[PDB]
Amino acid sequence: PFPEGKVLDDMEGNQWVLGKKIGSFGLIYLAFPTNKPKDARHVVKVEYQENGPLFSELKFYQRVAKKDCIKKWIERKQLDYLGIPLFYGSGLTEFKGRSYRFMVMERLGIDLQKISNGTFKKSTVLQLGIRMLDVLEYIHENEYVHGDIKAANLLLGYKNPDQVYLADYGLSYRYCPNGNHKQYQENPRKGHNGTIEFTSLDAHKGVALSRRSDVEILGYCMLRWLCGKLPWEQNLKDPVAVQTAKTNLLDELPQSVLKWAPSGSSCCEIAQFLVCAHSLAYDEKPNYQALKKILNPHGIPLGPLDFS
Ligand SMILES: Nc1ncc(-c2ccc(S(N)(=O)=O)cc2)cc1-c1cc(F)c(O)c(F)c1
Repeated sequence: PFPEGKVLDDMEGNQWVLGKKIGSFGLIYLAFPTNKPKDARHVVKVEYQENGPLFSELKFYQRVAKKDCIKKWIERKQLDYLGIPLFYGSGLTEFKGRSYRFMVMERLGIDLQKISNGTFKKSTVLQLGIRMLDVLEYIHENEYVHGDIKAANLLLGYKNPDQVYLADYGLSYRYCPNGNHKQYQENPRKGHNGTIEFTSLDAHKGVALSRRSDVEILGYCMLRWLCGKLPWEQNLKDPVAVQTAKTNLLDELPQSVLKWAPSGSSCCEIAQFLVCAHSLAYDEKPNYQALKKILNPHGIPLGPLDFS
């Protein structure tokens, strides 16, 4: 890999020093700015090899993760925070005989899969959804969809673990380049992509991801976080079976969702959400404010995330 203490030059002038390799479509290191540098509050993602998939993810961060754009959006929407990892820059570095691409990103805490089976308090499941909706509205406005929401790609902040961040934009897609929404085409060859437990129906058919697909995956997530299981989990080996089960579930809403819930818990809000989500056309803009009203109907403001 790359040795500790290596100095990297971003394309905005800045210099960064590598830290410990904290695991790994690219390698992840802790990062320190040389200027006004204690504990690492930055992270570096470095390309695995020549001509890799970093480009996709790199493009997204450069295009939409800039702090300027975010701070402006937060003011316009009156939001407390927006769960996108801050992007500090990217550049080129030479290891051995060739150049490599690296990203510099805000440091984050632990992911949700590690925290909790995977069952959280209902209050928490709903808040996670509401937070994810804000992130989705913003990225969707910027012509991009995530495509892989799951517990593993939601991370708490390092400095503030009260706040949560959607991570891992590798499988992200530009659905609306330059205001031109993609056409609908089913492709069996480019089919069943993403995490099978939560991938959208459009993904099962090889249709290019559009905004609704993100909303659908979130609904699946929230159901799994609340119930601890999904109907299709028994037969993940057959992706087609999974598509069938997802179709069935949505075809028979809301009882299908309601029946799934374990005694003593309710999936009422989640069932409505999937109802609202499954109503959408391929090119339709989700009603983010209605979806958020669904997950927090009373209108009491959100409290701190609870992982007790
Ligand atoms: N921004 C981040 N901050 C912290 C970690 C991290 C924390 C703890 C641990 S660990 N094993 O618990 O020590 C490992 C990694 C990872 C990312 C991150 C890496 C990527 F490659 C992404 O694409 C991405 F969106 C996010």
